[PDB]
Formats: sequence, structure tokens, C-alpha cells
Amino acid sequence: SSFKAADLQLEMTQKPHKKPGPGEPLVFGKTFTDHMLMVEWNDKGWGQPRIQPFQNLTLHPASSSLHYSLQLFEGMKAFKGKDQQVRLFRPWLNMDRMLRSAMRLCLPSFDKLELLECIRRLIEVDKDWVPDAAGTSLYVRPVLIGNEPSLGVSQPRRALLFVILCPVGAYFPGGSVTPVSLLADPAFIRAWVGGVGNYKLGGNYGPTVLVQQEALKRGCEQVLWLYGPDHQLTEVGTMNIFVYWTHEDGVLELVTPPLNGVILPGVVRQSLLDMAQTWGEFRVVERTITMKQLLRALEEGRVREVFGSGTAAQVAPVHRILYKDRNLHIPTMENGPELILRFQKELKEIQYGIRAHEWMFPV
Amino acid sequence: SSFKAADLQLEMTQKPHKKPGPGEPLVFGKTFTDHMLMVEWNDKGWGQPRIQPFQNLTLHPASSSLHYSLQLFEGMKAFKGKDQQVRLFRPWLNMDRMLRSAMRLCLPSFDKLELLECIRRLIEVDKDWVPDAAGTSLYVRPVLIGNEPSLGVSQPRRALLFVILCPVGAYFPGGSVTPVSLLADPAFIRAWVGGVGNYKLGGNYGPTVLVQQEALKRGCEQVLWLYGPDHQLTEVGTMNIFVYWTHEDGVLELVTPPLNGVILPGVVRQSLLDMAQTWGEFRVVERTITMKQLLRALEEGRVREVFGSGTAAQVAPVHRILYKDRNLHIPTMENGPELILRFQKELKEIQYGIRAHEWMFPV
Ligand SMILES: *Cc1c(COP(=O)(O)O)cnc(C)c1O
Ligand SMILES: *Cc1c(COP(=O)(O)O)cnc(C)c1O
Ligand SMILES: CC(C)CC(=O)C(=O)O
Repeated sequence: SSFKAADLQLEMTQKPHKKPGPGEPLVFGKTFTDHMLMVEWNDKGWGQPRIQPFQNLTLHPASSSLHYSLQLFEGMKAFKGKDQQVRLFRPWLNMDRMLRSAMRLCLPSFDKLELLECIRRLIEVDKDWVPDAAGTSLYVRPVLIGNEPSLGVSQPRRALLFVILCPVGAYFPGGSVTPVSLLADPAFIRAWVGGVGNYKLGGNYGPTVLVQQEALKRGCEQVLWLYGPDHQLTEVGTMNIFVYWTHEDGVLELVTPPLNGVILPGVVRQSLLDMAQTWGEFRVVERTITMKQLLRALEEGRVREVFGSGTAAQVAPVHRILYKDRNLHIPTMENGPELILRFQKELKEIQYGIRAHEWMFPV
Repeated sequence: SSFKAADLQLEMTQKPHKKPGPGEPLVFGKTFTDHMLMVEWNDKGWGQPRIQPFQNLTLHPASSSLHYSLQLFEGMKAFKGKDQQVRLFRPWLNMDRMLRSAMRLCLPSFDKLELLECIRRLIEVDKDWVPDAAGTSLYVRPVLIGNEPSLGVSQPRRALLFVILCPVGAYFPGGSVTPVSLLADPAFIRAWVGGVGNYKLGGNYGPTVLVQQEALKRGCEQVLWLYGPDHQLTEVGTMNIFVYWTHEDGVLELVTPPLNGVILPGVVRQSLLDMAQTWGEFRVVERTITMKQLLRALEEGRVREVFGSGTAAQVAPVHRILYKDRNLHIPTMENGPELILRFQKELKEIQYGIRAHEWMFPV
């Protein structure tokens, strides 16, 4: 069955925290708001959802979330427009992805719309926390963990779903659009076909920390994840990858890797594909990309822009790739970056309510 | 720099739990002892280790252990012999495995001997909980988690190392080995070359729960994990696999897959290889086993015994494998299981102190 937002229990905070003021640099996922959403499950079902003050979790030492990684998360943003209204970006897609992640880990189902409604209520209570400055937003983090106090590797009979909010400035300092360099090393695999790399589970991120440190040691900010013996490009860091070029057939196109089990189905990824298809100015395609194909197109000058996508960065340009000890300059910045700046402009218009669109969910 | 056992702080329980009653049944990992080990880490390094009463952990909702799976665990047993002396089985190997797992997740280093000494002290305080009945033991569970209250995927600046203990009953009730059936389906992948399946990390276990349910649905108790297009046998459930046969060259041998990156380096696995090498009665090798080889060997009646190894079960015989909807009978039980019984007899002698051996660490 499921919990209902109409059953929502409200417990307002006693002691409010100090909201940061603008002019104070907002570091990603570090400052939290006053309230949190909390919903408990056991085998007789879901309990009553509650908005309560932000507090620590009390977990039994044998909780399956801490031993066997029965944990998943989501990430979406709420934006404050010039008309002072708070809106969420395509939250239905996040609700679908979360449900899919829960099912893969044998965590309990919930109703997508009820969760969305409770998240909405949570943002309404903490509304004054959504910043009004340029390029800032409220990052919403829903989490669902297994909470069975047992060391057996089995389906949990206890679970906990919580949501925390944090003001974020994203960070491209004053709009910036500064590029990043990537380390492409085949020795490091993020995900395998028949694995879980296409789900937003906690277990796929922990192993990436060391690889990220190895990229920094070699002079790169992020990792270009390769898969297979033909070195297919999959993701940049924990962002979806896009290449804008003139393909081998002489046609100008925007290509992203297709949804096999190795790519996380990004909400910004889908949005970029939909938006570009709507224009109809160039070919928009999901197709595999190999290092061999990229190397060749670079030597031929057929590549215009390479970039990453995700909720945190929105669109992140790429200017350098380190591959098999060789440096590869990607002319993204020297080419405007024209497409990137365009995507950025149109998203901002939809996100901040400058232009009305059905992608925004009002709070 | 590491914590020191000499700095141990003790805080005894004021409220002890009741030991086994209203029931003699000890289900794996469901009953906990009175005390736990707890050691915190931050910028000024490790804190002072404390043995304190068994209590709930207080975690910040943004703890990296819960979002990004910065978590690892170990598992070993302590045994009480007839002479009332509690001993640990090859704990040095576990200490090395834990250190290796910490390093792969960028969790803080510690001194292996100091942790072992602290674990020894914890078992000494809870010595009365170590059962003495036949086939029973004390399961020791060390865990190390990242505890940074941040949503950024980075190296944690806070960490928590805790150890909990639990009395476990005999895996085979009444001392008679009962076999299990395995589902071998290539669509399911546990680990990949260049991945993290050779480390005991929480993230490798959560995805196996659904596959286990799928196995049950089909009348099998466990999963035979296959890897590659050549369908190499890797592990049985979360145990190492062994096959006792006469190879295509006419030689009687015990074989197990090599540590190629997708096999967890089992302490029991190593012990069986060492013990069998010491006898010198048959060939003992680490070699790749493919489904094709097993099928040819079964058709020629060259297979004697198939089994799983791990701390929990010790030695688990296999009698059936369901592969590509076809049932395969493994004559393990019809063949004694001679090798299994022998391995079991010799382990029990070493574990319960009947025979003096350097593998035992006295508490
Ligand atoms: C979250 C995530 C993305 C981007 O998804 P968005 O919905 O666009 O935020 C891409 N790749 C990985 C690995 C991710 O975890
Ligand atoms: C723990 C474990 C084993 C067995 O190791 P032991 O040290 O023998 O307990 C085997 N396979 C997996 C996947 C494991 O996690
Ligand atoms: C919190 C991060 C793991 C998610 C991310 O990198 C993104 O939104 O692009």
C-alpha cells in the first residue's frame, strides 16, 4: 500500500537556524534547512508521514543500510522566480526513478504523487530558505534506506524514507561556464551490463572517490568513464555526456550514449534531448560513442563542443581529455561554447518562471 | 597515526540483556551482546577507543555512509573450546582485508594489531556470551563507515569504526551437512574486472537481494555467479566455490577460481588451500572453471564434490545446479561427501582447541 499526504503530521521547529545571507559563498550540500520529511515502514505497512525539525537519525548498529548498502537517493531542484514563486523542475521523472531504484533493492513501494505532495509541503514550510539570487536554488535530497536490525542478507522488514533540503548556489561563481578536464583510464569501471549503474544507488558512488583522487593527482578535475574493449564513452564524473559535432556522414548532430544498463537516465539528459528535438535545427541522436571515433573527429576538427549534464552543474563544458598518456584539447570554449550557452539560457528561462512551461511544478 | 588499545576507555552496562531464553534457537545475526567497540576519526586523527554498552548510533541525515555507501565490514568467529578458552580463527587475515577495503574507499588507516587487541578486549568483556554447545560460535562484526555530514561525493573528513558481537548457532543443526541448490543465470553479474568485488564493501551485497529472491522463486536456495562469455564460475551465493574432480588429464584435483579481481579473498578459502596443500594427497590448484568444463566433467562422471566456503557456513555442499532451465545433479552427497567431512573434522579440531595450531589467536 502507501502513505498519504493528507495524513501529514506537522511539528514546527522550536529553535530556527540562521539563514545564510547572499555574499556568503554557498558550498554544495553543506548547509541544511530547518525541517525534514520522515516516513517509517515495517511489514504491516507505512506509518504516518511527518515534517519535523531537522535532527539526527537514531539507527541500530546492525541496520542493513550500514552493512549491505540498502540505500538509494534522488536529487532535484526547486527554484525561486522573479515573481517570488517557488517551482520544481520535472519532479515526476525523479519520482519514477526513485520507485525503480526501490524495486531493484527490494525496498517498499510508495505512491509517486503522494511523495511529491509531501515534498511540496516540506518546501512550503521551509520556503524562506529558497534563495532569490542569480543561479542559486534549493537542492532536494530524498533518501530511502533499509533498517532491519539483522546481519542476514535479505529483504528488509523495516525501512525509512527521509527528505532533507539544502540551499545551493550551484557554483559557476558569477555564471562563469568554466571548463573541466577529464581523465580517461580503462582500468576503472563504474558499471557493467547486467549491473546496477542505471539506478541511483549509494553503492555506485563510494568506489568512485579513489578514482576521483587519482584524476586530481594526474591533473584532471573529473573522470571520463569508459566501458568495453572499444572504449565507449559513458559518463563524465557522475554526469551524462554529450558531444556536438559534424558526424562521419557530414551531418551536424548532438549525440549522447543510449540507455543500456550502463548509463544513469538523467532528468537533465532527457530535457536536453527533448529541447533539441523541438528546435529541429540539427540531428539529435542517442548512439554509442567510442574513443576511436572521438580521436579521429578531433584530428579532423569536426568536434565543436563536449559537455556533461546533471542537476548540480546543469551543463558543464569539457576542454581537455587525458587518454593513454596523451593530451587532447577539446575546442569547446573556443567555439563559444555556443550550444552550451543556448541550453543554459533556455533552462534558466523555464526554471525561473520567465517563460511558462509544463515542466515546472509550482509549490 | 592510529588509535592505541592502551588508551582503552571502559564503560560497563548498567542494564545487561538476558542471554538465550525463552529459547535455545540462535538465528544468524539476530541476537546481540552487551558491549560494542567504538572509535571516532576526524582532522586531529583518531580518538580514544571505547568499549561502551550496546546502543544506537546517532547519525546526521547527510552522513556519507547513507548516501554514497562509504561502508565496509568484516566477519570472523571466536570459539569456546572444552578447556573454556575462547580463541579467534586467523584474525590477522581479516585485519589485512579490512585495511585493504578502507584504502579502496579512502577511509582512514588504523593499526591492524591495535584493532585486534581492542577486539580481543571486547570479546574478553563479553566472554560469557560465547556459547559452548556443539557447532556454535561468537560472530564478530567490525564495520567502518564514512560520517561526513555533506552531500558532496568526496573523501570523508569524519569516520566511525564500530564492532558488534553476536552468538550464532550451528549452521547445520544436529551436525549433519545438508546440501543446497544453485541458480546459474548469466543475466546477473555480481562483480566486474576493474570493479570492487574483491573487497568486502557494503555496496556489493545490496544488489544481490533481488537475485536471491529470483533464485527462491525457482526453487533454488542460492545463486551461482557466472562471469564472462565463457561462463566462468566465481562464487556460490556470498561464498567461495570449490570443485573436487579428476581433471581432463586424469589427475584427481581440488580447484578454485584464481584471485582475478572478481573473487573475494576468503579466509576459509585460503585455509582450505593451505590445509589441502599440506596433506599432499592430491593436486591443489587455483584455476578458471567454466560451465562447459563442469558440464563435460559431469557427463563423464569425473565430478566428486562441489562446495561453498565462508565463515558463516564453513563448508556448504552443493547437490543441484539449475543452468539454462536444465537440471544438473551434482553427486556430492552420494560421494560421502568425503573431502567435505574431512575439512569439517579438521577445522573443528583446530577451532575448538582439541589440537594446538598457530592459526588460533587466544582471547
Ligand atoms: C544523478 C546522476 C546523473 C544526472 O541525473 P540528473 O537527473 O540529470 O540529475 C548522471 N549520472 C549519474 C551517475 C548520476 O548519479
Ligand atoms: C566474506 C565473503 C566470503 C568468504 O570469506 P570468509 O573470509 O571465508 O568469510 C566469500 N565471498 C564473499 C562475496 C564474501 O563476502
Ligand atoms: C550529488 C551528485 C552525486 C549528483 C550529481 O553529480 C549531479 O546532479 O549532476
